[PDB]
Amino acid sequence: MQDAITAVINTADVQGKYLDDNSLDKLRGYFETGELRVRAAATIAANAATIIKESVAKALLYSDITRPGGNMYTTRRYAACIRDLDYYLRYATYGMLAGDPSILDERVLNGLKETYNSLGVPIGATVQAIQAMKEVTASLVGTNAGQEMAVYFDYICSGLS
Amino acid sequence: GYGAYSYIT
Amino acid sequence: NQILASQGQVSFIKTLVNSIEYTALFGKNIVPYHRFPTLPAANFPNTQKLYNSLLKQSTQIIVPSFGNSVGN
Amino acid sequence: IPVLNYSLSTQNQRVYSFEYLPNEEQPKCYTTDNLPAAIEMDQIIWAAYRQIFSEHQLLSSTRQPFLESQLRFNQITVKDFIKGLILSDAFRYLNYDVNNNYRFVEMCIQRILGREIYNHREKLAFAVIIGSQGLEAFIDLLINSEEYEDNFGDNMIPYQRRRIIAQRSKGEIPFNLKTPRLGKDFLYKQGMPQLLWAGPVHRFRPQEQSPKAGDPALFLSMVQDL
Amino acid sequence: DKTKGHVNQYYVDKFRIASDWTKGTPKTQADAVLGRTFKGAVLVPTEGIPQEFDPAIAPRDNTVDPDPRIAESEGEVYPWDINYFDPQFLPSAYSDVNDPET
Amino acid sequence: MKTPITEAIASADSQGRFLSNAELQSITGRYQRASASLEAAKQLTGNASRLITGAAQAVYTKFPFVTQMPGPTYASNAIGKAKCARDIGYYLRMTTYCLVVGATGPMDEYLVAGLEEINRSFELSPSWYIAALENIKNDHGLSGQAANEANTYLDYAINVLS
Amino acid sequence: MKTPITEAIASADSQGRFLSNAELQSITGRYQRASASLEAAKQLTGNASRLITGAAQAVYTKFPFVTQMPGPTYASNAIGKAKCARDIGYYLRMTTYCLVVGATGPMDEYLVAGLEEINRSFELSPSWYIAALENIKNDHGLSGQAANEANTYLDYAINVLS
Amino acid sequence: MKTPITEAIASADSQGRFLSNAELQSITGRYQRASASLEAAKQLTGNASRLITGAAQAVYTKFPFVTQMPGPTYASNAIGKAKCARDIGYYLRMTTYCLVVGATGPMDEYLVAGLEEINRSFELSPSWYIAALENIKNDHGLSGQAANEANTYLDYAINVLS
Amino acid sequence: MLDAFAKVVAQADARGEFLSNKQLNSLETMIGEGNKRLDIVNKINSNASTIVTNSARALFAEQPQLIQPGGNAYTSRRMAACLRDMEIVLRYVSYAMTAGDSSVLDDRCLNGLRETYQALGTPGTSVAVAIQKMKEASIALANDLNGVPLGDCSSLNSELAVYFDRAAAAVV
Amino acid sequence: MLDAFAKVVAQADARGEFLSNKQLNSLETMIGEGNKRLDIVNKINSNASTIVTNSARALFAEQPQLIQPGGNAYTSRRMAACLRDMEIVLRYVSYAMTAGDSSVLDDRCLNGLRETYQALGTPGTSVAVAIQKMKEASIALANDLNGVPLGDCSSLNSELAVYFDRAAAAVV
Amino acid sequence: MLDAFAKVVAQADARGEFLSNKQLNSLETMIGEGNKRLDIVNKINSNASTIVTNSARALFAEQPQLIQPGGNAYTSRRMAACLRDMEIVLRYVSYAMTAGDSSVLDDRCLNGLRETYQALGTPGTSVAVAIQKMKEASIALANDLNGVPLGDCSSLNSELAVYFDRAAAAVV
Ligand SMILES: C=CC1=C(C)[C@@H](Cc2[nH]c(/C=C3N=C(/C=C4\NC(=O)[C@H](C)[C@H]4CC)C(C)=C\3CCC(=O)O)c(CCC(=O)O)c2C)NC1=O
Ligand SMILES: C=CC1=C(C)[C@@H](Cc2[nH]c(/C=C3N=C(/C=C4\NC(=O)[C@H](C)[C@H]4CC)C(C)=C\3CCC(=O)O)c(CCC(=O)O)c2C)NC1=O
Ligand SMILES: C=CC1=C(C)[C@@H](Cc2[nH]c(/C=C3N=C(/C=C4\NC(=O)[C@H](C)[C@H]4CC)C(C)=C\3CCC(=O)O)c(CCC(=O)O)c2C)NC1=O
Ligand SMILES: C=CC1=C(C)[C@@H](Cc2[nH]c(/C=C3N=C(/C=C4\NC(=O)[C@H](C)[C@H]4CC)C(C)=C\3CCC(=O)O)c(CCC(=O)O)c2C)NC1=O
Ligand SMILES: C=CC1=C(C)[C@@H](Cc2[nH]c(/C=C3N=C(/C=C4\NC(=O)[C@H](C)[C@H]4CC)C(C)=C\3CCC(=O)O)c(CCC(=O)O)c2C)NC1=O
Ligand SMILES: C=CC1=C(C)[C@@H](Cc2[nH]c(/C=C3N=C(/C=C4\NC(=O)[C@H](C)[C@H]4CC)C(C)=C\3CCC(=O)O)c(CCC(=O)O)c2C)NC1=O
Ligand SMILES: C=CC1=C(C)[C@@H](Cc2[nH]c(/C=C3N=C(/C=C4\NC(=O)[C@H](C)[C@H]4CC)C(C)=C\3CCC(=O)O)c(CCC(=O)O)c2C)NC1=O
Ligand SMILES: C=CC1=C(C)[C@@H](Cc2[nH]c(/C=C3N=C(/C=C4\NC(=O)[C@H](C)[C@H]4CC)C(C)=C\3CCC(=O)O)c(CCC(=O)O)c2C)NC1=O
Ligand SMILES: C=CC1=C(C)[C@@H](Cc2[nH]c(/C=C3N=C(/C=C4\NC(=O)[C@H](C)[C@H]4CC)C(C)=C\3CCC(=O)O)c(CCC(=O)O)c2C)NC1=O
Ligand SMILES: CCC1=C(C)/C(=C/C2=NC(=C\c3[nH]c(/C=C4\NC(=O)[C@H](C)[C@H]4CC)c(C)c3CCC(=O)O)/C(CCC(=O)O)=C2C)NC1=O
Ligand SMILES: CCC1=C(C)/C(=C/C2=NC(=C\c3[nH]c(/C=C4\NC(=O)[C@H](C)[C@H]4CC)c(C)c3CCC(=O)O)/C(CCC(=O)O)=C2C)NC1=O
Repeated sequence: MQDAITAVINTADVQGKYLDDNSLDKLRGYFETGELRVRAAATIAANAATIIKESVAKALLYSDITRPGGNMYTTRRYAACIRDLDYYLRYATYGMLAGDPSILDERVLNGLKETYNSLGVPIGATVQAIQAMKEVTASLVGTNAGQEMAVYFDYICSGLS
Repeated sequence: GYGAYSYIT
Repeated sequence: NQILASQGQVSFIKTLVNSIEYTALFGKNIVPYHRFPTLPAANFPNTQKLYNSLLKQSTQIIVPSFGNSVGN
Repeated sequence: IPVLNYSLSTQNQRVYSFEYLPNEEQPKCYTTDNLPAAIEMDQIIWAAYRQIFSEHQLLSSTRQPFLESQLRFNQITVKDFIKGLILSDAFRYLNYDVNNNYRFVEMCIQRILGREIYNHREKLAFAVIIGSQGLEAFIDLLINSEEYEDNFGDNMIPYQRRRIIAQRSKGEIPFNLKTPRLGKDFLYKQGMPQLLWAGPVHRFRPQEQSPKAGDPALFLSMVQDL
Repeated sequence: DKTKGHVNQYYVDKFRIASDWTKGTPKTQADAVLGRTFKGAVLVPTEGIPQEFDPAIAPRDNTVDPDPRIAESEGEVYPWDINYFDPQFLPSAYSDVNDPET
Repeated sequence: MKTPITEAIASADSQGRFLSNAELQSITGRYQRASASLEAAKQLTGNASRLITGAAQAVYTKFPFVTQMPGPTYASNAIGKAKCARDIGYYLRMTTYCLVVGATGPMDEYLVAGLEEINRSFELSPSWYIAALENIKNDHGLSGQAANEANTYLDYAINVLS
Repeated sequence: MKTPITEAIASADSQGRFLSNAELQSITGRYQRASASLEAAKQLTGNASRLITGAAQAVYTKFPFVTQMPGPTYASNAIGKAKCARDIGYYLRMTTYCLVVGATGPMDEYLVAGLEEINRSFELSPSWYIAALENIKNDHGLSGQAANEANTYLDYAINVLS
Repeated sequence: MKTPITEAIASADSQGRFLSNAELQSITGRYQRASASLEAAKQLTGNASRLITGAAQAVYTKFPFVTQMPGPTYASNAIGKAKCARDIGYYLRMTTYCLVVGATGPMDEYLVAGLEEINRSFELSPSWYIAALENIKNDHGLSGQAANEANTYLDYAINVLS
Repeated sequence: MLDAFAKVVAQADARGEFLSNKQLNSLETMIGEGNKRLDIVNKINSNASTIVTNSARALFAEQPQLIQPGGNAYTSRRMAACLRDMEIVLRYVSYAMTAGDSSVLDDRCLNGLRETYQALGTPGTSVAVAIQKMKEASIALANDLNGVPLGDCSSLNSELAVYFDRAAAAVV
Repeated sequence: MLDAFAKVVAQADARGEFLSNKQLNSLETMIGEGNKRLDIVNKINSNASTIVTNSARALFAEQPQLIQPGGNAYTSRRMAACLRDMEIVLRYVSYAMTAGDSSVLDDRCLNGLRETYQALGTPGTSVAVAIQKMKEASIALANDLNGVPLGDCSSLNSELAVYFDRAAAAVV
Repeated sequence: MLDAFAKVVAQADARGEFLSNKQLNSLETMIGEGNKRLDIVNKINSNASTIVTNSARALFAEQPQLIQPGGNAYTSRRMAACLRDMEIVLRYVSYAMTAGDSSVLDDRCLNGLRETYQALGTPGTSVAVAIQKMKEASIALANDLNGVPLGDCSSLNSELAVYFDRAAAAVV
């Protein structure tokens, strides 16, 4: 993976140059937004369970999916579903706090579309669940940090779709 | 990694 | 998956090493080696897909999952 | 033995707040001085009752009838009405018996003088006196004190003072609403761990969903003609 | 596609009839009645003729705190109102990076 | 008596100011809705006795034990019936006073004040009078704005006795 | 809760003084009449269910339209009968609490306070509950001073709902 | 503390206005009688120990049972005598504070307020302290207007404990 | 407390300018809706006690644990207070319906009501269920074509639903 | 504010059931102890001023810091307040002795008394020393066999000691 | 509420000792300065309204957005409140000038004034600008040699500047 800092050292390194004023402006940008990211990751760390509960309650419950015939009908599949949501929340927090979505490229979105199209997981409903996590999470962390979290949830949704 | 080999660069 | 998600890699390696299988095959004094399993399903072919792959030859997963089995 | 000295705080109670023509937000000024016929007396009796007690309670059981009849015939002033009214057992069972001694002073000031307390240091001195001498001489002080005699006089029912500042409508929380009969501080010492907030009731029917821009319902505005 | 087509619940539905507003209210300005606002009020264009002033009078400043009366009249001061802004989410609540002692 | 003009004057008195344009507009509004109220007062006064006897008989049909029960409070005797159409008569006349005055002053003064002790101490159930007023509200036979007037004050009495 | 011990204590509190001989005599009087009160509480507790069903059936025999009337407030359904024995059960239990306490505290607090707005707002006539309490007073079957206890508190409830 | 300056300030505060010429004249009068007051404070401070021991011995000569009576309240022990000269020391020190302040504020606050419950609850007769203050008034040895100062405040303490 | 007109004027004075022609045209529209507004408030006040009583019966029919022992409304007294709170919230919804702006209702009714229901222990969520019931019943009476001239009333019903959603919003 | 009987009744209403025969037998026992209860309260009120004064003298004899200038009991005023507080706590122990339940004493006396002694600066631990002294003196008078017939009162003395331990518990 | 003399006496009672000769000599010095003190207070009160009005004109001349629309000083009303606030700041500085101690001014004027100007939204820093103006104007009148005999008053002017710096300290 890489954060914003590593990305700056990648560009400056791969040019062979040292750190010029542009790269220092990018690191100043990240170091200004750092505290906000920290407290956002603190809040999400606090209320993960309630994010997944409220987002499943908004997006998936009392529908064809949890009715019989639906993908989430058995208790095994319900638990696997909310497990999957937890991964999306956790790695979206890592992606927020790194400031670079390369983590989502390496450890989440790789082979996931082939996996869900293998098993039979509906992609539509997954995306709507992730967007429900985006609205609930933005409600917890506020406007600015909700924009940051939203970008990474939208990154995963753009990955599966 | 911090040093990565892109064909672009 | 549940082992990996629930705790991490440390539990996962402890369950691979401390399994019945690893103790039966290798015991205490044998380094693990490439083997060609015969009996269940696609084990022979899938290990042939694995060990014919070098390091970093593709990011694409050899065995993502198995097919849709009817029932539960 | 005299009362503790408590430093004064600043609030909306103490400024001229000059208005040549009274706003629309001043209190009704129920007063025995402009002379009430029967109804205009009934309003004073109920407006007293709301202020001393609350929006709730009242009803049938608590209401004190004989102080209404004596008041109508001019036997007691409105001040005395509020006095022997605060002393009534109905009020003692519904407010005094539940409250901690340092909170009750917090109610009484706010209903009798119409101002928030300056600081805790106020509350404590007053709190010591009621326990030492009872609820009686405590109310004797507040009513006989110059603050009360000046602002309300003998003939007028006490109300929140300068609740809203000029144009702004934020106001301050009304006292009935702001400090009800029970309190959290009392519940902590006679309670247990308390599960404070019930989760919002959840139903399969959403009954909450916002209407989108696309929906037909918004365009309900005109009949077939005009 | 936010609308619940893929995961389907019979109960969630468009507001086809005036009856049953009961089940929801609009949350944004775009979701609204034709002459209305997100809250129940008549739309006002909010543009008028500013009182002209003398050239000796100093001109108007754009970045002043909005008058306190204006915020309360829209209603945003109350916590229940949707648009409310929490005081904890202010940029003033942060340690500023430019300060030397921090 | 709580009348529109006098609530305007009492409001300006508690403000201590002259009559400003606000409450003058208030008395204007009373002077326009007064026409419909006066029509309604004319025709309730015109059909008074018919409405009272009809209203009483509505109470007897809705609660038949009232006729059957032997007691002083229940209309078994001729005396009980007399008191019954007496009381219904009270409510109908107070509605006409409120239509004439144009606010709820007369009913709030002459009638509503102190009613709980009467209906309590003489064991009068208010459901009876609710049934009577619903009959009067159904067959007063006004139409249009006058009907909105009479329904307004009748419904006010029902909300008090509710 | 208005109990004699606590009236003594509240009186001496509002006077700010120690407990004098007067209110000690008061608590003595409570401690003597207590015995007959506790016997009456034992036997009302013993015959509770019989008194509730007998009282309810007395209400239905005195007012038969209660069964006949189609409505939510009237005991036509099984639900209304369940609420009926529910309410009569409340009155009997509060009488036993007043017998145990030795004053009218539990009835004045849990029951009496705010009752007219309930019997008003839900259209409950008090005459029904008066008939129930008169049946409970007729067939509770106590004797002697215990009977004077139960008749005292039951008659108190009748005077409130009167 | 009731000081002349602060009575001026509190009076103008309760009137809500600026300091007018009246109370400025008041503070002037304090600033003039201050000189004799400070002389009196200096010489009471100078002869303090002598006044305390002489005053205590005056109390023992006037009331000899104080030494004779076996009790904690009576100065029979050495402890009792130490508390005796302690308390007379308190009165003399509060008089010197009042001389310095220029009004009766320190005695009214630190000493006089709540004194009846002390002299009651510990059974201290005030006549003892009265005798002590009369001895201090006899032999403080001031002269002129300073003597009128000290006799003023000492006599004030005697009128309070009277 | 402001009405719609006070609100328009107060904003225009906070900017300190005259009103435009467009604003006054919009106010002509508000007046033209004003008769219908008075009509809806007449329907709500004219049947208010049956709204409170019916919605209370439905409340206690849905959840039975507000009237049972240990329930907040179990005592006769506390039941009287319960029906009071429903009558009060209906009263301020009537006020804010006439005013056109919810400054009255935000000012007096719902200001620190949440922390009050904390301090009492009353479940605020159940109060939101009660306010939902009065919203449904009173909208159902507001749409009633009875004794009233014909037209369209959808915008005003939507306004009224907005007010009840403020109530149920701030009690929770 | 509750006695023993109000406590049993309030619990039995919170469950919403009538009382058993076992409960009423226990209440017969409480009444049979009731004369001894009145006797103890008569002894406490009959000698209350000497209790407060003597326990105060022992307090100032043990620690002399309070009486000294800058001590909390140094001013004449503050000494009067000190004797006040001792008298009040003894008054509510008299009340809770007659009631049989400590609801009066927990309600009025000891509810936020700790934070009061914080806000004044008075050491609450010294107040606990005072209440220990009133406990020792008043139990020593409660066990006195004087002008009163002979019997057993150990349970009631244990009860009284429980009340004083509530007081010294909650002032610290 | 204390003067200089009450402050010295209250300290001497908190230690619980007599006053020394050094203290009483210092008090003789304070009395000898007392005439000059009354003279300064006479000058301040004798020209107070021109102080408030002129410092207000200088305030609105420096920053015009207190009086600009959207400003705190926009309405006849709010302008009257601003002028009144300055008088009080000036009134309590007159009180604390006579007392010699700032106990009155810390007690009544500047106790929670900051959080009040938070709760209103009035910028307290602008109030500090106003109080700086009253300090400069009133010291400029206090140093005036007009109908008053000659001498030295630098310590008293420094004292007065200390009081205005308390005011501008605590409004921000
Ligand atoms: C209902 C219960 C109840 C209490 C328990 C008291 C508690 C209490 N004590 C004081 C106040 C006081 N309490 C004391 C008592 C003390 N003196 C000392 O030397 C000791 C440390 C301590 C006795 C053991 C003193 C001295 C004051 C006055 C303090 C002061 O003014 O400096 C006050 C402030 C009001 C007042 O001045 O009276 C209060 C609330 N009051 C109540 O209403
Ligand atoms: C100003 C308004 C006003 C009223 C509305 C009445 C209300 C009223 N009615 C009665 C009294 C009465 N009212 C009725 C009426 C009834 N008979 C029945 O069968 C029906 C249930 C009911 C008619 C619908 C009866 C029968 C009595 C006498 C009751 C009795 O003595 O038993 C009384 C007691 C005094 C009396 O005996 O007259 C009063 C105050 N009086 C007033 O002054
Ligand atoms: C603490 C004391 C206490 C009481 C005494 C009751 C009193 C009471 N009863 C009802 C309510 C009711 N009470 C009855 C009872 C009756 N059915 C009939 O046929 C008879 C006339 C009568 C029994 C003798 C009925 C039927 C209802 C429901 C009425 C309705 O919904 O129509 C209600 C409204 C709430 C509810 O629906 O439960 C209340 C407060 N509740 C209390 O909390
Ligand atoms: C601020 C002012 C102030 C006072 C004026 C004193 C007053 C005072 N004196 C005593 C207490 C006492 N005072 C005396 C004094 C007397 N011995 C005698 O022989 C004479 C009659 C008399 C001296 C003239 C004695 C002996 C005691 C102890 C009494 C005892 O314990 O029996 C006490 C009780 C506390 C204690 O034991 O110290 C108090 C409050 N204390 C104050 O804080
Ligand atoms: C003092 C009390 C008082 C009232 C109660 C009203 C009653 C009232 N409503 C209207 C007038 C009106 N009232 C309505 C209302 C309705 N729209 C519908 O869809 C429903 C059937 C109904 C609401 C429930 C409409 C639509 C009009 C205008 C009718 C039209 O012009 O076609 C008018 C004629 C004047 C006008 O146009 O405003 C009057 C007097 N006015 C008053 O002064
Ligand atoms: C100006 C506006 C205004 C309000 C909105 C009310 C709000 C309010 N309600 C109560 C008080 C109360 N409110 C209720 C109401 C409830 N019963 C339940 O079963 C439901 C959860 C809920 C009705 C939906 C009850 C039961 C009480 C009494 C609570 C108690 O004493 O246990 C109190 C405390 C004072 C009192 O006891 O009356 C207040 C301030 N009062 C006001 O002045
Ligand atoms: C109104 C106020 C009031 C009182 C204060 C009491 C006082 C009192 N106590 C007893 C009677 C009694 N009181 C006690 C109590 C005592 N047991 C002991 O070990 C201790 C010394 C003491 C408790 C501290 C005993 C034991 C008896 C019975 C004595 C006997 O019969 O020998 C009696 C005689 C009647 C009886 O036997 O009950 C009376 C009048 N009664 C009242 O009416
Ligand atoms: C009751 C109210 C009251 C007052 C207000 C004063 C006013 C006053 N001041 C002085 C007298 C004086 N006042 C001052 C004061 C001043 N020094 C300067 O540098 C400044 C111009 C000014 C302080 C701001 C001086 C210096 C004197 C002595 C003048 C001299 O002797 O030359 C005198 C003459 C008597 C004396 O010498 O003290 C009087 C009456 N006195 C009162 O009784
Ligand atoms: C006892 C001490 C005491 C005070 C110190 C004041 C403090 C104070 N000022 C205001 C209120 C006010 N104070 C000011 C003053 C200001 N105008 C500006 O341009 C400046 C920033 C500032 C003067 C330097 C204004 C303008 C208001 C009204 C604010 C408003 O309504 O918008 C209020 C609210 C009540 C009111 O409207 O009057 C209070 C408590 N009041 C007191 O009782
Ligand atoms: C065939 C195997 C199987 C089971 C059992 C199953 C249960 C299941 N229970 C659910 C909810 C629930 N289940 C309960 C159950 C209870 N509440 C209590 O207090 C009681 C102890 C208990 C009833 C006895 C409740 C309250 C909810 C909804 C909770 C909420 O949404 O807030 C949901 C959420 C969405 C939905 O129901 O459609 C599922 C999927 N699903 C399955 O596929
Ligand atoms: C972070 C790295 C990572 C991810 C993300 C991951 C996903 C993943 N999801 C799986 C299954 C599943 N996933 C779901 C998910 C859903 N069902 C629903 O209805 C919802 C709409 C939706 C979730 C939002 C369900 C029901 C299954 C179980 C299918 C089955 O085996 O029965 C499986 C098969 C293994 C198993 O759970 O039994 C994997 C491997 N695996 C990984 O290693």
